[PDB]
This record gives sequence, C-alpha cells and structure tokens, in this order.
Amino acid sequence: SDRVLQLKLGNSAIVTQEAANYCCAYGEWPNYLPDHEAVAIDKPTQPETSTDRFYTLRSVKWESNSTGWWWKLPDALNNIGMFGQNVQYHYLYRSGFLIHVQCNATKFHQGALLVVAIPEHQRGAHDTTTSPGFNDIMKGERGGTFNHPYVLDDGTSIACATIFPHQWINLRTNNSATIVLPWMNVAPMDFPLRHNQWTLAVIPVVPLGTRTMSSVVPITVSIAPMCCEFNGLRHAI
Amino acid sequence: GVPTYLLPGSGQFLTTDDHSSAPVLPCFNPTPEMHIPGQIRNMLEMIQVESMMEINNTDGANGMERLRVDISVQADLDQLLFNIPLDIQLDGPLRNTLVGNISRYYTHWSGSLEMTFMFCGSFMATGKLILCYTPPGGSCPTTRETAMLGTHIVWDFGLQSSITLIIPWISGSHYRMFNSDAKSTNANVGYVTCFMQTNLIVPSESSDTCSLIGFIAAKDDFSLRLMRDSPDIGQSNHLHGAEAAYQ
Amino acid sequence: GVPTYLLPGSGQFLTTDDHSSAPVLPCFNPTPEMHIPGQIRNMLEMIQVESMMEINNTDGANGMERLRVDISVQADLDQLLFNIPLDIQLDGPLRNTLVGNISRYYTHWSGSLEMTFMFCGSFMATGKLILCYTPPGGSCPTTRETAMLGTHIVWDFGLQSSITLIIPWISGSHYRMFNSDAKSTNANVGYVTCFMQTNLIVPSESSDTCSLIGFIAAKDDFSLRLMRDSPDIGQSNHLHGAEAAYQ
Amino acid sequence: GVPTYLLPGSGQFLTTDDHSSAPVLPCFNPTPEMHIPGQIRNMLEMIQVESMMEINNTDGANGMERLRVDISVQADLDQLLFNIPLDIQLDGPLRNTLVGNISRYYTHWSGSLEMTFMFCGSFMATGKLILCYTPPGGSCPTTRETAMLGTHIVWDFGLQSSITLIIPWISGSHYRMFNSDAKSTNANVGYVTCFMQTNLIVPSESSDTCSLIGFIAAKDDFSLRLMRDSPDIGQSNHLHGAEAAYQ
Amino acid sequence: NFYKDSYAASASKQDFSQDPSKFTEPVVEGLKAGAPVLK
Amino acid sequence: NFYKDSYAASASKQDFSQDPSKFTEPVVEGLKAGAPVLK
Amino acid sequence: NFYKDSYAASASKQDFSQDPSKFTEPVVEGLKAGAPVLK
Amino acid sequence: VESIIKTATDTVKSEINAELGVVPSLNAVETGATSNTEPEEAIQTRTVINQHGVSETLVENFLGRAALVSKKSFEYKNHASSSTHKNFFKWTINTKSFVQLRRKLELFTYLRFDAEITILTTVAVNYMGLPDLTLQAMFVPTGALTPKEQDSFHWQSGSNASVFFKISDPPARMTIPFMCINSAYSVFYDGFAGFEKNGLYGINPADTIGNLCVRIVNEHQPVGFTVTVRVYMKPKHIKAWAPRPPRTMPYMSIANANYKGRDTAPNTLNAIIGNRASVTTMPHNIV
Ligand SMILES: CC(=O)N[C@@H]1[C@@H](O)[C@H](O[C@@H]2O[C@H](CO)[C@H](O)[C@H](O[C@]3(C(=O)O)C[C@H](O)[C@@H](NC(C)=O)[C@H]([C@H](O)[C@H](O)CO)O3)[C@H]2O)[C@@H](CO)O[C@H]1O
Repeated sequence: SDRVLQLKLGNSAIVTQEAANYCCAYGEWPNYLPDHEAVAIDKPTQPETSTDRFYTLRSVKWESNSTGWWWKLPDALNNIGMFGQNVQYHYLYRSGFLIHVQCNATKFHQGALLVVAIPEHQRGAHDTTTSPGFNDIMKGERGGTFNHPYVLDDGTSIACATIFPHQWINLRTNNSATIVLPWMNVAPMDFPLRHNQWTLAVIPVVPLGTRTMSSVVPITVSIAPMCCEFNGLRHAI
Repeated sequence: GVPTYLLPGSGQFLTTDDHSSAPVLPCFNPTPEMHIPGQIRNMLEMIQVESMMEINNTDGANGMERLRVDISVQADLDQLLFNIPLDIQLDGPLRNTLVGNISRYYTHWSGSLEMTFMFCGSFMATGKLILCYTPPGGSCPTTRETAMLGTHIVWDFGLQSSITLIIPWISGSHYRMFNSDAKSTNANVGYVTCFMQTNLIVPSESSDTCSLIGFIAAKDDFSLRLMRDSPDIGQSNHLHGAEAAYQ
Repeated sequence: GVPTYLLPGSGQFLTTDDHSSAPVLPCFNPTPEMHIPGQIRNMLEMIQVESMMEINNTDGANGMERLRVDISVQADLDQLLFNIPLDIQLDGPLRNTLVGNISRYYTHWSGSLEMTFMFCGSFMATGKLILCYTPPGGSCPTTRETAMLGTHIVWDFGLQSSITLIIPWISGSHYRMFNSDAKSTNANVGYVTCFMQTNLIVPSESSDTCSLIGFIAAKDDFSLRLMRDSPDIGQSNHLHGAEAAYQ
Repeated sequence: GVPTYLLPGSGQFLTTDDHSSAPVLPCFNPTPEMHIPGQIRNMLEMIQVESMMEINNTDGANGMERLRVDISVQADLDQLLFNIPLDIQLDGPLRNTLVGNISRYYTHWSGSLEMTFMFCGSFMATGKLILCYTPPGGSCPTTRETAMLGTHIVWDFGLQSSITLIIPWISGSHYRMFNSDAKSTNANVGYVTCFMQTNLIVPSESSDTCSLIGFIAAKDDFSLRLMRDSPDIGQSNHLHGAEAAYQ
Repeated sequence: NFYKDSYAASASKQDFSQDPSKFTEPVVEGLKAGAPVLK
Repeated sequence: NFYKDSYAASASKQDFSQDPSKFTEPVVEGLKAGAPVLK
Repeated sequence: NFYKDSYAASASKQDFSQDPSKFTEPVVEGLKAGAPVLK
Repeated sequence: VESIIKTATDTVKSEINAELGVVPSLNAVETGATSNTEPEEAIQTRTVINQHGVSETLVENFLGRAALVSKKSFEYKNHASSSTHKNFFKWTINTKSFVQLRRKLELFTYLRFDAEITILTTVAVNYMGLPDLTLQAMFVPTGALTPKEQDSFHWQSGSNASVFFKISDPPARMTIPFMCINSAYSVFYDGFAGFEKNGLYGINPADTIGNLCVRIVNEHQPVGFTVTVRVYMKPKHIKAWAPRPPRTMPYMSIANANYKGRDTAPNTLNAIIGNRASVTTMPHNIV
C-alpha cells in the first residue's frame, strides 16, 4: 500500500513495488510563481509536458569501495531535452523536481544508501585554501563523486545530513527512493547556468556486500522538473 | 528623580540620525510660503523624465557629437549600427542621464527602463530599424538573426518621429545592485543593439547620413535603495575662494 | 527638564542586552518577504530529527566505518555486542549529532531521548537483539542477565527494519547539566548496551557480518537552558583571507 | 529629545539600592517552583523559637556543661542560685541564641522576651524556685526579699517540667538600642535572678545535684530595626581554598 | 517636539504626494495612449 | 520593569505572610492556653 | 521604539509557533501510531 | 501540524500493552521520517505536567547575541615614513572571520535579519596618559569608493552614513537593516556570482553588507599609539530556513568551506569523535 507507487508526468511514468512511502521536502509541494511574489514582468512560458517529465541520467555502478555520487540541479539537466532548450534560451527559470533513485539487488545482498537532497550544497576543497573551480562544480548530466563523504565534502558531516530532505535505500527493505522538491531559493527565479538550488547526493553508508553470485549493481537517477516557468527570452547560450 | 542608564550609542553623532534640536532663534517667524511652479517631492519623479544618452562616446567625437548616432545608407543587408551597454550604475552612455545620475546616489535599483529614439534626418528620408534588448547570460549579439530573438521593436520612420524600446524589469532578484563588477550576476542587465531592418533610403538632395538621438528614463515601477556618495563628483583641494570665507 | 540619575550599569555594553538602536539608513524599504520552504523557529525543532551516532569510534575505523556497528554470527550465547556512553554533553558517539551539537550550545537539558537502529543486513538474515538503558548508579552491565533488568526493547529483525529504544527522562532534578565531570550526579545519564537476544542467522550466500546504523534524537518533552559558546569549534589564528578583507 | 539633568547621587553604587537591572540570560526559564517544607518569610518567625541560654559561662565549664545550671540540695534558706545579664545585644548567656544572633544583625529592638526553664532532675526530686525579672535602675538584687519585689514566677517542680518567666517589654522609649555601653539608659534591660523558694529535696537514691536548662525566645510583639553587620563573625585572612577559586 | 519653536522638530518624512506629469507631460493637450501623438 | 525578563525586576518586599507555628508549635495536637500541656 | 524605522526596534522574542513535522515527518502519507510503517 | 509551543510536552500515564497488529516501537528509517515512538508506548509511564519552558531555544534568542565580527589594531601616529594602516582602515564586512558566530549562522541555509552594530575602541601608548580621540566610522556600500587617506575629502560623507564617537563614550551603536536584494541572505551559495566562468565560487555579493571605513579624526600626536577597533554584530527580527549539519572540521578560509581536519582526533578528517578502546569499552565507567 505504501510499498508500491506510480509516478506519472507528461509522457513518462515510473512504478516501484518496493518503495518506502515518499518524501515531500519540508512538507511542501511544487507550484507556479504567484503574482504577489513575482518580480520579472514579462509573461512567462509554462511549457508543461515538454519539460515537466522524467529525465533518466546515465547510471553509475555501486562498487564495494564506492564513496558516493552527486548531481546538481538544474545543472544536471541543463542540456537535456526541452527543459535544456528552455534553459539555454531563457535568462530566468524556476521549477520544483520529482526525484526517483533506483537500485535493486538480491535477497542475498546487503547495503544502505543515504539519498538526500541538499539545498545550496556549497562544496569545499580538501587541504588547500584555494576555492573549488568551475569544473570541480559543474559536472552536468554525469554528476560527480564524493572525496570525503564522511564530512559531505564541505567540512560538516554526513551523520547530521538527515536534517535535509531524504530517504534511504536499504536493500533488504526497498529498491527505490522518492523525494519531491519545491522551488528552493531566496529569489522567485534564477539564472540556471550559474547557480544550483539543490544537490542530489547518494552515499553508501553501509557498503554493498554478498556471498552470492557477483553482479554489476547499478544505481539510476530519474528526475522530473515540475511547474517549470521561464522568463527573459533571447538567443541560446 | 528618574533612575536611568546610558545605552551603547550614547553621545555619538550619526549623520543620518533624526531628532529635534534647540532652536537658535526663538520666536523666529519664517517667511510665508508662496506657491512656486515645479515642486518635486520624490526623486523618482525626476528620473521618469527622459534625457539624452551619450551613445557616441568615442575618441574623435567631441562635445555634442557624442550625443547623436549617425546612420548612413548601407551597401549591405541586415547591418549592425550600434549597441549600448546597460549598467546605469557604471560609466557608459547611460551614466550622465537623469536616471543614471540620481541612481548613482543609490546602490540598489529595480524597475523598467525606456529608451526612446528620435530620427532627425530629412522628411524625404525613410527607413526601418530594429532595436533589441537581450537579457543577460551571454555575449552581446552581433547579427540581427541573433538579436531579433530577444525583446524588440521594429521602427518605421514617419510622421511620428520617435520610437520607444521598453527594457522591462527582468531579474531573478527583486533588486539589482552596483559592486563595481559589471559581470556580476546581480548587476549585468544585458544588452541593447540596433540593426537596419531594411535600410536608410534618401533622395539625391537629402543628406545621406542622418542622426538619431537616444533618450532613456525610468518608468513608474522603479525603485532605488541604499543611499551612498556619488562617484561622479570629488575634490582633492580647497575650491577657489573657500579659504577666503574665513577672511 | 527632568531630574534624573545614572544607575550602576550605565554605559556598559552587555552582549545579551536587548534595546532598539539608531537606524543607519532612514526610510530604507527592505525586500518584500517571500515564502521559503523549511522555516525553523525554535532550535528544539532541529534536535527532534534523528541523526547518526558514531558508535564505532575506535582506532582502525576510518570515516564512515565509524558510523556503523558490525555484528556477526556468534558461536556463543547471550553475547554483548556493544555499549554506548550517554552524556550528550561530552565527547562520544552522541556528540556529533543534531541533538548533541545543538545541546552543546547550552548547559542544562531535560527530556527523553530516542535511539533508533536500522538493520542493514540482507533480507535472508534474521535475528533478535535486546537494547537496554540502565539508569545511573553503578558500573556498566557486561552480561545480558544484568542489562535486561533495566529499561529495554527486544528487537526482531523483519520487514519493519528499525527499532526504537526510548531513553525516558529519569532524573531526580528537573535538569541535568554539563560541568566536565562525567561522573557527577547531575550529569551521568546511565548506559545503553546491546546483546544478542538469540543470534544473527544467515544462509551461505548472505554476508555473515551485517551492519546496524544507530540514530538518536530528542522527543518533544525536551528543554535546553543557559546558552554558552560551543566547545566544538575554535581558532588560534586568523583564517586565511581574513586580513585581506582590510586590503 | 527629553531635556534632563543629573542629580547628586548619580553614578553611585549604594549597596542597599533597589532597582531592576539587565538580564544576563535573556529568555531563560527558571526551574519550576516546588513546595518545600519550612518556608520562612520574616526573620521574626525564627526568633520566636526558644533556644538554649549559656548561663554557666564560667571558667572550668566546658562545652555543653555551659548550657545547664546545676542546683543542689541547700543547707541554708532563701539561697541565690544564679543570675543572668539581659542585654541581648552584648556578649553573655543570651548572645548565642536564635533571638540573640538575629537581633545582633540589627541595632534597635522592642518587645517581650520569654525565658523557659526545664527541670531535668529525677522524678523523685521536688522543689520550688522563684525566677525574678528586675527592671533597670539599680544594682542586681542579691537577696530573695529584694528580688521578689520585681516581676516574677514561683515555680513548683512536677509533671509539667517547665516554667516560663515573661520579661515584659518595659521601657520608656519605643525601642532600646545597642551602642556598646551596657549601662546606657537606652540599653540596660535589668536583671533576672533565681532563688530557692523552698529547696531542692531528693531521696537517697536520686542524684542530689540536678540540672536546669534555660531557654529564651521573643514573643510576637517583637520588632527589630536598623540592620548592621554582625559582630559575631569576622576574618583577617583569605579562607583556605579561596584563592584556588582563581586557579 | 519639546521645544517651543516648531522648526526645531525632527524631520518630516511622510509626504508621499507626487505629480511626475508636471515634468514628464507638461503639454497643454493630454496625450492618449496608443493614439498617434501628432495628428 | 522595562526589561523583558521578569527576573530582572527590582526587589519584592511585599510578602507579609507568616506562620511561626511551623517552627514554634509543630506538635500534632494543638496546645490549649492555660491547660496542662501533659495530660 | 522611538525611532521612525521599525527595523530599529528591539528584538522580537514572541514567536512560539512550531512545526517539527516539516523536518521529522516529511512523508506524503502520515504514519499512524502503532501501525506497521511499511504495509 | 503547526502550533504554538510554550513548554515541553506533558507525559500521560500508560498501561500494559499486548495488542496484535500494533507495534509502536518498530519503524522504517528508510522513509526518511524520524521515529514516532512515544515514551508512553515504549514503557509504562506516569502522568507528568511538564512546565519546562522552551523560550531560550527560540531562533531569535539563539542567534540574538552581539558577537565579535571584526578586530583591527593599527598605529595612530605621524606616518611620514610608513610603507600599513595610516591612521585609518577599511574593512569589507563579512561574518566568516570569527568562528563562534560563523558556525552558528551556518547552522542555517537562509537567514533574514536586521543587524545591530556595536563598535568598541581601545588605546595603548607605544607613559603619559591616554588621549580621548574622536573616530569616524563611515558605511560605504559593497565595492563602492573608499577613502585613501586619513584626511581625504571622501570623509565629508555627504550621503554615506557616518558615525562619530569618542573613546570615552560608551561603544557606538546603530542598526543596519536587512539590506539584501533578495528576501533573505544566503548563508551558503552553491554557485558563481558572475556571468563568466572565472568568478569566485560560493560568494554571492548580494550577501555582503558593505564596507566599514574607520579613521581617527584627530591629527597625529607627538607620540604614537596603538588603537584597536572591535566590531560586534547582533542579528534581530530573525527568520531562518533549512537547518544544516554543524561544522566539524576547523575552518581554513573566510572565502570557502575548505577543510583539512585537526592532526589527531577529535575532529580529524578520518575521525570526528575521539577514540575509545573498543565498541564494548565504556569511557568514564563508574568504578
Ligand atoms: C586518554 C584517554 O583515555 N582517552 C582519550 C580521550 O580522552 C580522547 O578524547 C578527547 O578528550 C578530550 C579530553 O581530553 C576532550 O573531551 C575531547 O573532546 C572535545 C571536548 O569536548 O572538549 C570535542 C570538541 O569537539 C573538541 N574541539 C575542537 C574545537 O576541536 C575539543 C578539543 O580538541 C579539546 O578541548 C582540546 O583542547 O575536544 C575528546 O575527544 C581521544 C582522542 O582520540 O583519545 C582517547 O585516547
């Protein structure tokens, strides 16, 4: 009942038969920008189904020595489908996100992944006073990897990361995690190419292990923008 | 008496404080008020008046030549005529305007701007131009096919001599600000470019080089915040006669 | 005028004082408020969220290995698996948690704590554990027959992956406090121990060593008092770039 | 602003002043009150409890021997047994009592005092004593015929073991005071003397020397004024460990 | 203001009246929106 | 008290309630005036 | 506050509103007490 | 779900439980929700009317403290032959230089507040008395034109706010309003504040209150003095959003979250908590 779920947006749908309810970040739900909070005065474009749909990124392999993975939003999708086109042709964007992380194995496998959506995850660099560079931050669809997941690569800690919207994928329990993210920013809209509102982090707190037949165990991420709005139309960047 | 205690801040002189103070001349009767034309109560009233942009701010252009942009009959199509940097908080064609000068007494701004161009060629001269406003993000467009994708107005020369290009307030944040970095995401407004839509066409006896005068002003959805000393005036010495005021 | 007199305390600057003070920018209009997700109004809201305890804080355990406790199939009965010191005011498995970090900004605390453990072995793995909370007074129990006499929960591994051990507020005084003496009668909370109730049992193809992740949080009957500087952060030199802020 | 002026006294620190002052810990929530037995709200409640007079304050009498007065079977008639100086403001049998100790934190006093004596001989012992209070003016009486002329109570030993001699407030002025001069007209209270009315009579197997324990207390018509430092405690050096509080 | 002369009072920052048209549109005949200004 | 915390207030010298008997006569059975205390 | 700008006022320590559930239970379907969370 | 809480919740007495299908102590951490097991369901409880207050943990109070944000000492003298702060200095305001305040602010993602600024001045002779100097602190907007000399005409402060104060007066004080161009300050910023790619990461200029220019107004004396200016900031009228994991590794720079960790636990990169001999070793065990 709270273990099965179907998500449908646009021409895309996803089902899971081993869910663990699902998370609504801070108890909120995505919505379009109301007139009393608006700033940009040009009429926005709300493409709906062409952008508010699931985009599945390339999978990653969960290995015995993996440290974890991360994908920044909207960066990870800024070059995918019609969402990517609207982002490139407009100075301003706004949207929520429906995140679905997938990972199945066997009744003989064990492992636990923390799936957390971090707002404003400003990364820190290790053992240097030099700030992270553009290429250390903007990885796009490929996403990045954690150097020191123990401190969330920002000098804090993964132990307290549960203060952020999250779920876990504990192999003996479930095979997917779902998190609904509302627009999260101090401004009603933003320039999509230089600021990432959220960072999706998937970290193996309990390593993958088994004594049965060894198989490649992938982790897949599907993300659907929600209530997309774009302002400041011009040429593509 | 009343028991009291002094708080931090006591005795200080804050130039922006607001208190009453001892009248130097008790029982003084100020001159009666008289109606005088042109009273202004909010500086926003002043910046809504359009003033001339110094678009031709180039070496070789002297004085008033800098206040007009000359356009000539072209031999090629879709020609770029000129562009205009838009930070009303930095030096450029927009700095010495009513909106620019007053805005520079502040740090934050928000609102739509309007650029009006008046064609000053002869009556027998005709033409169509396209004025484009490109929101920020990339490099300034250099071709009409690219500029045309932004906010724009196609202008046809005729009896009504002027056209207005509205630069709508399009910003992620409520306000934009000055911080001396023109490429900052909270400062850059984008670009304005002008191309021939068709061409300037004139008969043999009309001048084949005509001028445009560009004006700019704020609309009534404008707002300015955080007053600061203006960078447009300064002194390194006493002005002549200043010391004589003591003699 | 009004006759007055200054009281002791006049002119002092108390960092915790609460008074109004001169506005630097008169007539300034702050940016309109906008709804933003996740507003927090009382720090007690933050400590009610469970976070990971660093139970395996031992030499040889690096990084995240310290955040999980591995249990193996035992050869003997009633085996002790691990224990956890409980002073959320001193360094130990509970210090770097949401409740621990925030509580260390205070000196007094009261309320029930809750420890939740999630079994992360394979589906085919089964087992029963007993988690015990022993109120203070003596030495930490080392046998199940002794630990079992305190507050406890017997946990059966199954579909519901996690169990919660409530550490009820059991104290003579309204609040407990920190004073750097872990054995003080107003500080020591007691102990938490974990033993096999039966045993971890797994088939040949399941890993025979499984991990538990322990979490802790405060319940809504919690209260914190007497704010103080946190011992978890400090500096002996200027941070890099600090002096450059003056250049 | 408000025109004001500072009065003499401004800035001073008077140890007996009464004003509100800045809360060090804003929003601090004190521990809830709990009912506790024995609350005292006025020190006058404490001095109404009778305590032991050190009547036998003589060389040779050590410790508790000083708290009891021994009386023996007499060979002569109308014998004087003992007397008691009455200035509860000077050193003497009355100084280390509840009423004496608290009164010495003050300078002025008024009200009736009560002296109760408990006979502690054996049951088979009998006797009659006369306790006399002599208002001031002359020398302390040394014979019963003289003492008997003042305020007194004749005490018959029996089942009710104790007798009370009331020292009624008899003074010209509303209050009496301390000024270190025991013979001052505003300080001297008079005298209390005790004589055999008949004799202490006991059988062969009862002790022929018995003790009395004298107690004193103030009645509820008592009043104390003008607080001062008590002369009963003092220091000339730092107490042991005082300086260690700084290490 | 505890002083007897009113000019001694603190600032008066409450005059929100405006009339930009005395500067922006001082033309005798009002210009209608959309209509050709010169006719 | 102009401070926000009530504990900052000046002294409270108005509690004239008293009950000396909790110290002077803590006996279970009240002693009647004039009557022999031991009976 | 005797100053004309409201932001100059003393602190506002009276907001006792709370909603821990936005952090402790941000699940779409409320979890019933006693009932198995996963069904 | 939202409600007014003024005291810790009360406890209700509970009885024995033996109900099939009811397992309050079991939970599913995978959902992301924190355990909802109540004490009454875990053990038999008594009734307790809890009067413990919760006001000291109100965000307004937690962050409502004047914390040191700037400390600058310079030489007040005739700087004829100085290479050096010549009787004045400029400070780009930031709340990242002193760790106690920084760590607390960083417990939140976004913060909206007005800032009470207090300025404390101290002097020492480089003995024949301490002069009661007059100082001027001028607020110059972020990136704006700052004075280059003690006697620069820039100090005329025609529009910039300036506060003049004496060392003998109580510390100067004034409130800077919430002046961000957004609805709240970004304590953390996962982005680049420029349209090009070489800009600084994690630094949103919109979150820099501005420059504080401080000078001694008096001309130099025949002898030199060391003057130290300390600035304290107390946020008020606070609204906070999205709490975050507390900083564990020592701070390295005011410009980023770079980390290294201490040389040995506690708070070392591979071990935040100090070590104990084993998971069955009880530290501070009562002997
Ligand atoms: C000797 C032994 O038996 N066991 C040690 C064990 O004591 C040691 O633990 C450290 O011990 C000290 C006490 O000496 C502290 O309790 C350390 O904790 C904290 C503190 O609470 O004060 C935690 C805090 O986060 C730290 N702060 C910072 C800013 O870094 C401080 C800090 O380092 C100290 O105050 C230093 O001055 O410490 C606690 O870890 C462990 C180390 O592995 O080793 C055992 O052998």
